[PDB]
Amino acid sequence: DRPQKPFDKFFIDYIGPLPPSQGYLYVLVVVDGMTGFTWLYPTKAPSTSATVKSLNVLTSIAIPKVIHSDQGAAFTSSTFAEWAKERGIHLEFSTPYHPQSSGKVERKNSDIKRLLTKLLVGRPTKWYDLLPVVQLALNNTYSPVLKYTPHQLLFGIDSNTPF
Amino acid sequence: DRPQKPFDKFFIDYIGPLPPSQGYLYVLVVVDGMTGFTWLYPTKAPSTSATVKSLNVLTSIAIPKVIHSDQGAAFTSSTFAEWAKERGIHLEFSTPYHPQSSGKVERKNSDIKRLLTKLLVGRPTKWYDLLPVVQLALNNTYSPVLKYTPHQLLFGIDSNTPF
Amino acid sequence: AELDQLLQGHYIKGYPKQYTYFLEDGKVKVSRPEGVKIIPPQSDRQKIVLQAHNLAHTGREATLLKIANLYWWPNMRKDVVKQLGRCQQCLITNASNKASGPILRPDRPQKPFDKFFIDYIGPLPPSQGYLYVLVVVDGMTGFTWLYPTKAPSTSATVKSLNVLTSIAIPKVIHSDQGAAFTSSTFAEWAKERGIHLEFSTPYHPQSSGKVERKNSDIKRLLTKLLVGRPTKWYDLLPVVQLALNNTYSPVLKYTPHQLLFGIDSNTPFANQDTLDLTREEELSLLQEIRTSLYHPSTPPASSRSWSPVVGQLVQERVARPASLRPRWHKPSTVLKVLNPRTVVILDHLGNNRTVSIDNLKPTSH
Amino acid sequence: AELDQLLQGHYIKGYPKQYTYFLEDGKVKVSRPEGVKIIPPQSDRQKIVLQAHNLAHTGREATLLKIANLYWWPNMRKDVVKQLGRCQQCLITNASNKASGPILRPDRPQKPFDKFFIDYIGPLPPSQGYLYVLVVVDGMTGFTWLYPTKAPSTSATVKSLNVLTSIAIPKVIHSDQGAAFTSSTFAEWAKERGIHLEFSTPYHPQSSGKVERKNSDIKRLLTKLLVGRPTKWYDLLPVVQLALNNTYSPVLKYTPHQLLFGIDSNTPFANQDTLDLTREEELSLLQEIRTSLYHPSTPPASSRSWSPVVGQLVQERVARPASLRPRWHKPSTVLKVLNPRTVVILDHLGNNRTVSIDNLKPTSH
DNA sequence: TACAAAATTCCATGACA
DNA sequence: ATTGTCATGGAATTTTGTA
DNA sequence: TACAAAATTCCATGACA
DNA sequence: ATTGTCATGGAATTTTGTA
Ligand SMILES: [Zn+2]
Ligand SMILES: [Zn+2]
Repeated sequence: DRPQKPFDKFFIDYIGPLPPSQGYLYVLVVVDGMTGFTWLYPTKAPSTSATVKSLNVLTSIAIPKVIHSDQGAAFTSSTFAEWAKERGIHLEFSTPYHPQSSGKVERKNSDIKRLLTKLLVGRPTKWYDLLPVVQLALNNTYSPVLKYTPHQLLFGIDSNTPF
Repeated sequence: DRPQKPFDKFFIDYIGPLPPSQGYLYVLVVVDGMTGFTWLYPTKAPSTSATVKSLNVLTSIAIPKVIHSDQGAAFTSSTFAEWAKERGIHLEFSTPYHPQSSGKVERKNSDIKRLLTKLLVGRPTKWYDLLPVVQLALNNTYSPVLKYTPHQLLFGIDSNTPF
Repeated sequence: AELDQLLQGHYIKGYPKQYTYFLEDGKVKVSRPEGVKIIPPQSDRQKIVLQAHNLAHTGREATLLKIANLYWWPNMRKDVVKQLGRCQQCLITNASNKASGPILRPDRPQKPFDKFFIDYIGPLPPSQGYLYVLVVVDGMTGFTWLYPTKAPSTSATVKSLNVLTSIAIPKVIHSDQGAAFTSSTFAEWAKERGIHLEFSTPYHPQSSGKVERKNSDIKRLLTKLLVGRPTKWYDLLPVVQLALNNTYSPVLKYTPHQLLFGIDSNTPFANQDTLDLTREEELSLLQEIRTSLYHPSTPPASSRSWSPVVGQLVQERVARPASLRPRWHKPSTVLKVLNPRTVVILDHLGNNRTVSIDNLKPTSH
Repeated sequence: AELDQLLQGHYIKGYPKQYTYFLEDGKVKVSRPEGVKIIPPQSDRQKIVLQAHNLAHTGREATLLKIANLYWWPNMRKDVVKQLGRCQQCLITNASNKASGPILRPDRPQKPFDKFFIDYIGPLPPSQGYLYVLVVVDGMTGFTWLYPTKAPSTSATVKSLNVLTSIAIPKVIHSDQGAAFTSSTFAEWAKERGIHLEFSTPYHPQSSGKVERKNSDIKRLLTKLLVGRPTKWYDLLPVVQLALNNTYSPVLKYTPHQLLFGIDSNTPFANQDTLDLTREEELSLLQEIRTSLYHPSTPPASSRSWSPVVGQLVQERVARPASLRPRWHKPSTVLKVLNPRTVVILDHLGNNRTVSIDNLKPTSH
């Protein structure tokens, strides 16, 4: 009803498996519905557990009202269901096979995979150390609509590392 | 020239040898010329050394202008002579054989030996522990002249242990 | 139940009319200047305050600001304060924001030997096998005896004071409640000689202030002599003792020695003013000096001080507080007020403790 | 030589006539109200003052009272003060009696991420193998990140801040000169990312005051949650972090989170005042909030404060002073006054040190 | 009945636990 | 059941030598 | 245009090193 | 080269509901 805001919705997805870096295989991807801000967490499995351990990190900063995801076994589990009921997060699922996000999220989530591939090649074994440099680049990347970096929309100032 | 005062003169003498108490054999005796106050220190020998070690204890409280003694080997030594020149104490010696004190000191120094004997007998091995009780009794003992205890003349108040 | 009448526009004590009270989602709501707030029912309100508080156990104002986001009701703070008073955890953990009233300046003892103050310094660097110094100050004169010891033990305290009381016997010996003096062996040694033992409230060195202050000077002088040299303090004690007993207090304009004896011994720069008086004239000039001495008065109370009332709720500081555990004990009642700075409390739970207010805080709320 | 003329009754500048100056024992003497005092010759006077002083290294007044027993001469104190100024020992041992001037309240950083303050808490009781907490506070917002570590090591600081700077990169990180941050490995990590390192003057935690103050609250809350329970703090850090970042400062009337993000997340009692504004209206209402924040000013100077002049003689407090050794270093010159509370000194001897005046005293005399 | 400087007193500051 | 203390050295105040 | 009480602000106090 | 901070809960002050 009212205008879209940060923390209204968090779109989550798993990327992988990738060539093992530092004993990790997967990247959990969390994009903010409204701003396009992106968190990335390396996991060892697309398991409920790995998701919860990861999302405990994120929810020490901020808790979303809604998490949107596909019907992946990890997110459909009742452990994950209970986790989110505790923190008072509403869970929301896309249809099987027809996985829909925001127009802006689809755009963003595509950017990530391509950016990951470009920088995987050449150093496929060493992608772990790069996740911060990646995360930083995405969030300070100019959006064709609004011409605001996700950073700017989240914090309401300019960053000290532009691109 | 001017009226007699505390710390003007210290009369010193050795009593002994006595039956060994706590490995001690001698009592060094220091009486104040003016007040009759008495210090007693147990020594192991009537040596210069034992005297100096003992008198270092006394001179942390007060230093006399003059020390009077007989021509005992301990006090005629040049070590003792140097000790007293340092602290700026004048040494004064009685004639050999004709040992003179103050009228009051002779009186007092006699009291000590008799008091020591009365309390030696019965517990001749245990006189060390008693030296304080002795010292206390002497100094709070009424003088026929002045009717002031040595304590009173030294401190200018009454003691908390009268006799 | 009581919020029925309100929606209809009937007045209720505490609910300001002029604001319209309406209904949505089966919750009672109100339009207020600040915004539109939910008014919870009576029974729900304690539950709410508690939840808000428990987020990070915040005080009055912090806890309210949370609540006031969603809710409104009459006299909100009153309810908040009620909880903060019953929070076991905040009570025993939060610090005080009220300082104790102004200190007392107990009258200087009248005569020398009326009162001795005693304490151990150390441990120090081992000198000649000795580690501690027993320090004994005469209350009246500030005269001081020093005895090197190997332990702050009753045993050694007794050895040392036996030599001391060969000079004279005090009426009262005042010490801290350190093991060396609170032993039953010491009490007896003391009883035998007719000496009354007297102890500072626990963990309050200010009460032993006369010794403690003298501890400072002993150390400061030792320090000055030991510059350059290795720390051979054993041989120095006597010199220090003597040096200190013969130093002027610029306020008194007298040395401890002078106050004790009434004439200077044969020390350097010995005062000769009373050289013509008989000992007797001198000894009464002394009594005159001793009663005329400067005596300090108590300072003004700070803006936000407190003082102990009988029956007040009160909390004692945890003595040796373990890492991450509360800095205060549970609440205690004041039983008697021995003086404006000393108190008897019914404790944990419950014995009588005598404590300084410096180790106390008023339970708030 | 100069005291010849005097006995004859001829005037000398500084020797008040009306008192008769006579001779005894081949010393010049004078009858004064106080009594009859020996007047030593010029050359002997330094020797005298020194002897009097050295008895127990006493100050002006104490040292004079000794001397004035036996002697008199013109402007006695002037001579005493001259010695006390040249006493190596008193200088480096005596405490100060002048307090440092009023503290500065440095302007709050303008934007979030302008400045980070960082510090380690601990050691704590071992929880899950961890002993220390790295604490990171954003200067502007007071937002705080917590990271459990096994050591206050550069190694672990880097690991932890790599996760942190995935969110954003600060301009400036301010820390104390603890080994973990003064390492060359840290300087490089920082250089790579274009972060300026900035250090507090040595042994002055007040400069890291923002973190240090936050250290307090972290500990106080952990404490409250851990009452009754054993000290399992590892699992609690997140909750604490979150709880604290979302707590109101009654002075600001905002939570760190709010200042950082400009809206509340989905936490309990989340504020809804800006629910109708577009993100854009909101984001500028935020910029308005951030510049309007309460900023404290410096307090009045105490009666007896001092402030550093260029070329002043000045002494730095001995950092970890050994038992019985001087609490102060030898004298140092002030080189530049970086601000009324910070100073560059030419030291021991001699490098440039940048120090807080709280670790300074004015060499007296 | 008065002045400049010395001599004395005042007293905040800090350290002992 | 008990209780703060006092050296120190600039500054403030009072006394002093001389008129 | 004025009141009593509530709501808000003030701010000394203490603890982080 | 750099620099104190701020929760807390009585008290003091200002605002509020009603007249
Ligand atoms: Zn609480
Ligand atoms: Zn000196």
